[PDB]
Amino acid sequence: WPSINEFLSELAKVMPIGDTITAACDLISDGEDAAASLFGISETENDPCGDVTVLFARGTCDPGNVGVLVGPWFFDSLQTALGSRTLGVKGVPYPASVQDFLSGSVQNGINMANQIKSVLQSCPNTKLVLGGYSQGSMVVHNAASNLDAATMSKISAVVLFGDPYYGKPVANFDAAKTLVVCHDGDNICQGGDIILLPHLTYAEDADTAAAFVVPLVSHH
Ligand SMILES: CCCCCCCCO[C@@H]1O[C@H](CO)[C@@H](O)[C@H](O)[C@H]1O
Ligand SMILES: CCCCCCCCO[C@@H]1O[C@H](CO)[C@@H](O)[C@H](O)[C@H]1O
Ligand SMILES: *[P@](=O)(CCCCCCCCCCC)OCCCC
Repeated sequence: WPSINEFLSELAKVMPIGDTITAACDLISDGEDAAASLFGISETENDPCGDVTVLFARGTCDPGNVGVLVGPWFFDSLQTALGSRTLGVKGVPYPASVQDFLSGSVQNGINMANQIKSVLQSCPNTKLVLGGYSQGSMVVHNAASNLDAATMSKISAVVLFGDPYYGKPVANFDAAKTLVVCHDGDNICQGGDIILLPHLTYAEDADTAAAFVVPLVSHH
């Protein structure tokens, strides 16, 4: 799929599929946003740092800055597992566009790396956790690739749901502190572009992901 995506990305610049792709993604986002408001799901998080802080990059066409499919469930399970310890959630403000997914979301990785540095500088005592879903997992991988190992050593944990780069470790970071959740039959995890039902069910792994994070957010 890398050369397929490289070619498809060039086609997104031929004034055709460009607008067609964007509108379809915008419609999907609005539909997801309508479902969020109906069930009281918060699709936007911009909390100040807590005892634990999660910086989460949502999936393609996910509404707000955390989406509806994965992020909210993970934050709820994490806060439950943390008990009285406060969780601050910050969504990664990026377009989450099909075009950026096809091109590798390089620019978004640069921005997220700077956001990580900014959070570490502002809240040096917080236990910082990175999270991503689908394109957001790509953004997290790119962010890690843009940071030095000394900065990445300040990250307590990384949780990637439906990682398009499944098989590749998070750069400049201890893999023991990473949890990659990739379902069997998820074509996105196979480096593909096909969205299938196993890619949409990561909310079911929210408790497992929270359980992984808790021992990593210390201590002591
Ligand atoms: C239960 C079976 C229906 C699952 C429908 C999932 C909706 C996502 O739809 C998918 O979007 C992809 C976007 O890259 C396209 O490439 C796929 O062709 C399309 O099936
Ligand atoms: C079409 C969109 C797919 C929605 C299905 C999401 C899967 C629901 O998964 C649910 O997640 C919860 C964790 O947050 C768990 O408490 C439930 O046991 C689990 O079944
Ligand atoms: P990722 O960035 C996740 C994309 C999820 C799309 C959601 C489809 C809408 C279904 C709503 C269910 C009610 O995927 C990478 C490929 C992007 C092209």
